[PDB]
Amino acid sequence: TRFTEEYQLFEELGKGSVVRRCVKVLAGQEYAAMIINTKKLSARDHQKLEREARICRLLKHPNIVRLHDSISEEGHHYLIFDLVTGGELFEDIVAREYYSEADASHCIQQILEAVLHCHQMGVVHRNLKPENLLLASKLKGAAVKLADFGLAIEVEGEQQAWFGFAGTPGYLSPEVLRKDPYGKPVDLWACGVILYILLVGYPPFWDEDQHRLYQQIKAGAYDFPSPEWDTVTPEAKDLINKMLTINPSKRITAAEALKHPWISHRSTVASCMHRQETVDCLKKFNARRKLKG
Amino acid sequence: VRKQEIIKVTEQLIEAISNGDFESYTKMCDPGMTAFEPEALGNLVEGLDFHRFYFENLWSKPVHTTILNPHIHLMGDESACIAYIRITQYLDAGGIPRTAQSEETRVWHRRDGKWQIVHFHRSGAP
Amino acid sequence: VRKQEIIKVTEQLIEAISNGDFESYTKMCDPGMTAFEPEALGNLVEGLDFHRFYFENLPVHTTILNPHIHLMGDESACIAYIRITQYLDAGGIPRTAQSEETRVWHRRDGKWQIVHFHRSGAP
Amino acid sequence: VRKQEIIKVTEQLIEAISNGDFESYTKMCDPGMTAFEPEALGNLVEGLDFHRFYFENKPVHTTILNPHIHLMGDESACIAYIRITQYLDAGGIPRTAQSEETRVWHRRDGKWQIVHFHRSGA
Amino acid sequence: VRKQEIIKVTEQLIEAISNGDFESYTKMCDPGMTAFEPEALGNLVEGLDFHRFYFENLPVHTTILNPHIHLMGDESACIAYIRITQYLDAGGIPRTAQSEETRVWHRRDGKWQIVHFHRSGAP
Amino acid sequence: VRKQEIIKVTEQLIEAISNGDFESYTKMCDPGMTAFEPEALGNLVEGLDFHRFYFENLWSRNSKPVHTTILNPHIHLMGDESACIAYIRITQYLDAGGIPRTAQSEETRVWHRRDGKWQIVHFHRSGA
Amino acid sequence: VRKQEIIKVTEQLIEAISNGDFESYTKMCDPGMTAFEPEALGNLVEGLDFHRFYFENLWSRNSKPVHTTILNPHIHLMGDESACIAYIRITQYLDAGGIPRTAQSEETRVWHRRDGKWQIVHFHRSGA
Amino acid sequence: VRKQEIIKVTEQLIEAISNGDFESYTKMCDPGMTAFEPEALGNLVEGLDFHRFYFENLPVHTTILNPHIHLMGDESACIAYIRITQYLDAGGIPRTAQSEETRVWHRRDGKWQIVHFHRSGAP
Amino acid sequence: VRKQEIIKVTEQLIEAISNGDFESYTKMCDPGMTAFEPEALGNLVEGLDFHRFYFENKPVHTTILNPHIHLMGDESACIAYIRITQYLDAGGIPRTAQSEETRVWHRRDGKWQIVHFHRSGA
Amino acid sequence: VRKQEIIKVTEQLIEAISNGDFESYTKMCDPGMTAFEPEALGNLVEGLDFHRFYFENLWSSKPVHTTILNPHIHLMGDESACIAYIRITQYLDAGGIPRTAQSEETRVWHRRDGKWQIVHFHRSGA
Amino acid sequence: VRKQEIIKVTEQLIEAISNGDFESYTKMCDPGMTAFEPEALGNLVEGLDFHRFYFENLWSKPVHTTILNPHIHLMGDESACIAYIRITQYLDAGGIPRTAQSEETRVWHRRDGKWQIVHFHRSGAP
Amino acid sequence: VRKQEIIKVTEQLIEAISNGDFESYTKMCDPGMTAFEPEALGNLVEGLDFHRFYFENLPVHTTILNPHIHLMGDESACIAYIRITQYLDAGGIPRTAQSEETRVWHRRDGKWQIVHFHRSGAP
Amino acid sequence: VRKQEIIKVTEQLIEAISNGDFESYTKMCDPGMTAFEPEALGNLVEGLDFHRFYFENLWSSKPVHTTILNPHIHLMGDESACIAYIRITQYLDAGGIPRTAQSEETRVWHRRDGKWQIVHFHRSGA
Repeated sequence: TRFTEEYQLFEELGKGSVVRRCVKVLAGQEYAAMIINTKKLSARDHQKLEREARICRLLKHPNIVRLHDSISEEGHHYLIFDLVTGGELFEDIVAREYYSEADASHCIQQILEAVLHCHQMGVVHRNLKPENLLLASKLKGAAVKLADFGLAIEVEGEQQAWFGFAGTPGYLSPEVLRKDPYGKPVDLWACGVILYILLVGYPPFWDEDQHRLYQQIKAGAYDFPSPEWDTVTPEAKDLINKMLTINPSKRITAAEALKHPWISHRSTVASCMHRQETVDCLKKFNARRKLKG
Repeated sequence: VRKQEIIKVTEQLIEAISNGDFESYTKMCDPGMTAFEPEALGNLVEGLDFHRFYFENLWSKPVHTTILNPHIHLMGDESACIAYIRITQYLDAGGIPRTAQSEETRVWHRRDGKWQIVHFHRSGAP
Repeated sequence: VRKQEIIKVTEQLIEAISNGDFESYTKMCDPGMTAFEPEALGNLVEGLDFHRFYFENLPVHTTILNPHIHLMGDESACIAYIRITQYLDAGGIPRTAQSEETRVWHRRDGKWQIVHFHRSGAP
Repeated sequence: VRKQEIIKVTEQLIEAISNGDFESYTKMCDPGMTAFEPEALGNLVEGLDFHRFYFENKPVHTTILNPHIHLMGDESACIAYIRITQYLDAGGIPRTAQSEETRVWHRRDGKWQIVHFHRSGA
Repeated sequence: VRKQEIIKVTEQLIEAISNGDFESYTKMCDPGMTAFEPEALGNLVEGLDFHRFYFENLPVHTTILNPHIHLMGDESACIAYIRITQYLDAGGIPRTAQSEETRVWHRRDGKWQIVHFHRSGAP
Repeated sequence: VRKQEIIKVTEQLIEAISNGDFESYTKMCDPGMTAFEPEALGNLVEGLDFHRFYFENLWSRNSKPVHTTILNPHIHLMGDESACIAYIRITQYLDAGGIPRTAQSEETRVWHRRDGKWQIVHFHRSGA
Repeated sequence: VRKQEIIKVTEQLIEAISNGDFESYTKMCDPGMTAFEPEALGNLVEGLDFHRFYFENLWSRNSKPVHTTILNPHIHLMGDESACIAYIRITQYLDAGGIPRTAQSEETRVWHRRDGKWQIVHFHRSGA
Repeated sequence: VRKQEIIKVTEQLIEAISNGDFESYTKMCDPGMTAFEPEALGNLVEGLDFHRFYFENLPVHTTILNPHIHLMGDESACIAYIRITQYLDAGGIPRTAQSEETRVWHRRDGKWQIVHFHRSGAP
Repeated sequence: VRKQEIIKVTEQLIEAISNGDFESYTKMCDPGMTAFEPEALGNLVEGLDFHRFYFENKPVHTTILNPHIHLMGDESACIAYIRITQYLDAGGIPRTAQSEETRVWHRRDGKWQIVHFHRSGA
Repeated sequence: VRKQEIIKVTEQLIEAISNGDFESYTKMCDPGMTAFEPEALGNLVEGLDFHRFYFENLWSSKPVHTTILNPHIHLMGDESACIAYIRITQYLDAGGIPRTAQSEETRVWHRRDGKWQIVHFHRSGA
Repeated sequence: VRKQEIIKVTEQLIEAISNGDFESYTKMCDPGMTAFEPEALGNLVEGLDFHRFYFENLWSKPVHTTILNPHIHLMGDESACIAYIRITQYLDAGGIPRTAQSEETRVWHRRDGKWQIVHFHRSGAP
Repeated sequence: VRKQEIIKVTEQLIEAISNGDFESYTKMCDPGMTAFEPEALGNLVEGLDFHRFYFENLPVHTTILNPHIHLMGDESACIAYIRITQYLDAGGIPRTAQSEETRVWHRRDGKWQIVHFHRSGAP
Repeated sequence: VRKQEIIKVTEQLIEAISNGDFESYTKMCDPGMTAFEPEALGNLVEGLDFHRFYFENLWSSKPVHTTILNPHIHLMGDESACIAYIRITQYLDAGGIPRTAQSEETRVWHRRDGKWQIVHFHRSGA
């Protein structure tokens, strides 16, 4: 009703509902509008609407898209968070001509920054993955921004519970595959599977039989296959072992992962050798997951 | 050539059920889909809300699915029907290898260039 | 309006089965008609040769509950329903049986015909 | 006082069933009467076309136990009771069956009629 | 007019059962409510004293099929439906159970209350 | 003496049942008599019409031999006008075919004297 | 009044059984009390030692919730010092697992007042 | 010495049963004879009143296996044996049934009489 | 009077069985004692070697019903009775079992002894 | 062409069994024919004496309809072949009451002196 | 050659049982013969008086007997033992063809130049 | 005197089975020994290869009832008996089992050996 | 000699199945192998994908002893053969408790390019 008058609509950004760029007429500014058709899934959907909209009203981080309002029209609903044109991150990185341990530490830092914020806000993302990681602009020094969805949740303090089975098979923690209560930690485990791809450009776990992929993910079976991992600082490999910890209670918190700087200090102290092969594999994986996923 | 497409979308459907991928399952199903199945206790259930329960709770034990003697009836360029026998080799609580048969009928309808199930009928053991 | 056409040819079908009229039943069925039914013992039978045995060899009241119809163009439809059957055994007592039925109709040369059907429950 | 009227139309109903009088039964039932019963195999049957078959088809004895009547205003009531039936099975041995019956009466055009009834057991 | 009005208090009943809130269930039931149910073992049990044991001692999904509402004036209604419940047994195996439910609602002082309940035939 | 009286009227009751004599059985039973028995399917029947069915159809037709045995009778006297007998009733009979069969039924008979005559106000049977 | 008295002592009996209180149950039962119940396997047990086993082992251990319902009580008064109650006993309980179960038992209690106090001289149970 | 003397009255007992002669059976049994048998349904029945029903209402072949005799002085004996009976059922089909029998004999006034009988577990 | 002696040696017998005292049981049984029992699977077992196995192998309650004693002279008797046993089955639910027992006592060397016993049921 | 030849002799076999013609059944079977069938109770039967009891008694006759489903033929040289299929029989028991029965059958054919003969056959669930 | 004699007398025995010829049966059996058989209910019976009942009462319906896999142990020139599987095709009350298996052991002893059964053991269905 | 020899070698056999001594069992059996037993599922097994599985892979009290012996010369015998077995299941309860056994012994080079044996009942 | 050759490849087959060696099992089987077995629930299975589930899961291992009874071989030319036999398996279930199972098996061998391969096999009661 109200989004009809104040706003003007322009090109689509993405689809799933449809994302589209708009600009507010009254105080001229761009945003990005989720157009959620009035056909969602009766109830299970409407519940996730208000959850996503609430969470995003709460999440205001410099590294996370912030919402503005959520308007309900007749045959549609609109959610207006912050706009971007940056391309995907795993897409920008391949375009880079110099990729080093120090660019990867610059990423996981901003990442852990969005994560920590919300973990302090009693909310867990549960779906952490390349898709969900984007670049503010293509402009230099553009920021990584976490994409708030939608299998998301509000925990009580540090209390662990069973929030049900959600997320992507590769990005799923064992505590969730074991069908045990969980919490903020299931987010840290994702980052760890993310960092590992953020170095060598292939994932730590995978199998075509998904029953098997899950077994690895429940068994913590990953290793640092030579040569590609030989040129990698043992600090890098250290963080990776701290996130990729099977027991969530022993798992490095997000607060802890920022202080230990194989990122901040290896930004200061780590390997910059441009690894062109990793970058290539990376790009390939990306295309595959786009078509396969 | 026209039947190979139905084979493709059907195998994708059975893969989504086997891997417990409910989102891909919802994409290949019409929102107003009807189903006769042994889990419905002789009742006709409408929508996907009834199958979600099986996707969440029931679905990492090794399971193998076999498709025997498919038959495809083409009814234009937008509607097709496929009927087949589905065998499932699995492991029970005791780890013993087991096998189950199931007769299945899938009614596909092409909407917006995308085949979707409008109705399906399963019989035999669940 | 079109749903009542499928319902009409379906009622004509059920009555053609109840009277034992294999002629009209053959006219309403495609020659390559496939069938799942308890009489086939989990197998898929093709043609009308399997159903002839019943018209030839075989006080009944049939009831249809909650018919749903899926139209897929102007030449394809699919109807699903519950079929209750009240009959008498040789013992003479009234018995009731339930069977869930699915019929797949296809218009060919301006006439609906069954291409495939799937029944569960009462054998 | 108005309980023996529900009992009266209920006794005329049961007697109409025992005599196989479809003519009176139709008068006592609304045309759009719904029914749950074992003969329906868990399905909800509407109308009287389903109950007709059971009128075309020796000594039996019926006993009604613990009748409870709920009065809802002056044009609607509901009676629930246990029905025991003693009969003979072909070989002639005496048998007995239990049923849990619920009748829902409504007064339209100055006449009580069953709008829906629910049965459990035999 | 009041069919949705009946569905409202029916849904509130379902919510009172799901949350285990026995007080709300007491507000929506007549003090002399009678109930036939499989847990009664064929006996006619009166009052909420029998259901109490379940509100003080109790992952599922419920589906309502073929709801029929009978409006009997401005103070009486009766709803009947089929309830299918999907649950996980002690084996952790998916199981499903069917019930046929009949609720008899009476209006007193501007509120709907259950005066009789009849379920069959699964607990 | 009173024990013998209660056994006498009890054996007269069982004798009226074995012969299908509904008149004598009616005279020995209170009009408001209640009953628990397997034929009642776990219900408490009141009166005599429920047993009348079995007197008219089953027990009136009996021309085959039937022999009843009362094992271990126990009598509780509760004043001058009340008594209670419990016993094991074993019935030797011939089935549909000519094969001898035996049935056991635990029986409790509650006797109350009104108008100078003992009458059953309640009985309870188990087994078939 | 007397009907209420018999229902009172009956509910006190069932209350003593539900709590496993063998002392109160002993006080409400005659020493020469006889019994028919499924636990006796068609036999007539006499005394209280047969029920003592269930008081000591089964009913003393119960910490789980148990709710008893007395359906359709019928009372026969037989003089000032005797009465007889019959009812349907429905028990809601929790089994070995945490699953609610229901049991039905037809019960006949024969009450006799001695020393100004009602006591059971005989009872009869059916069903399990 | 008396083992054959016990076998004699045992054989006379078998003959009294085979001929249906209830008088001879009465002469060979104590008036207060007790009996456990499957027809007693686990109850201890006293006297010949129970066996009477069988002597007034009754192609077979009987075999006695492993007879054991216990002589207990000059006035008491006890014989135990396995009895196998071959008969023709209502189907006209050959059937066989096993029983384990124990007879307790007492001497009074120069004659052996059954004071207790125990059979298991086929009629 | 001489019935409570049969009852006495019978109670010492049952108590010897419940305590698992093979030593006393052997004294109470003749060496050539014969037995019919369900554990024998319809066969006649002689001696005590067969009963030994059942002494090597918690709270149970035994009730003896309708004991009948036949006295045969002054050196032989026979007691028959019904034995009810309440126990607990692994899961701990109370159970009850019925048995029909017949003991045959004989006095040799001034001591009652079982020469043969017959059991039905459990 | 050869596959069809096997189909020919097989159809003649089924017709010979249905007609109760033991004469024609003998010609199409080797004198030392091997047999596994439920009528042999898990035993291996040699010869034609065993099936003669069924040719003489039962088949010598209410309406019966046979249906062959999913036939597969393996050709093993010029002189050897093997066919496997599902046999479904519709019949009537006592006062029909139409009934149906399934069996899984394997026939092993061998051409001896210019004539196909069964050397061994296997049946299940009949 | 020595085993063929045992085959002969054994086939004569089974022929006597099949034809219900009890006199020929008594000639081929020792008077003190012992037998374990399902009709004896796990008991050991001695003599021929126990089998006479089956010869008279039970034994004109067509019945066919098949002897599968005989094994003969020769123990001198006067004692032999044969063990075999016996199949029986018969007709029940409904006229339906039926079949029954039975494992049989026969212990032959040559007395006065004539083989006689001293003991036999049958198992399976009677 | 000779019967006790068969009984002796038979008791040595049963004890050789109870202890799991396949060596002495092999010495007491002919290499071409044939066997009928419930473990063979109605088939006839030859040699000792079938019985090795039990000595290798497999509180017991054995009792022998009514042994009968048939002597057929000075080099051949056959013993038949009832074998009762009192044991304990994994549940711990004492169980009893019956099996009728037939052993065929043949003296070869001055030593009795089993040529064939037939057991029925307990598997 | 040729009969013995069939026995050789058959024993190697049984040993390959027992050891859970799917590699050797693949060589001795035709890629389009036909199969009737109780694990297929009355259906005809083609290929080796179906038995792979049993090679991967179950057989990859407590003491098990196999016994072949009454083998019969039909030679049908130089390049074709068929063997039928009774397989008895002794094993242990959970906490044995030694168990035994019977099955009736038919193998159809065909020499292709100087190597015997199974083209079809049939199993009963397993």
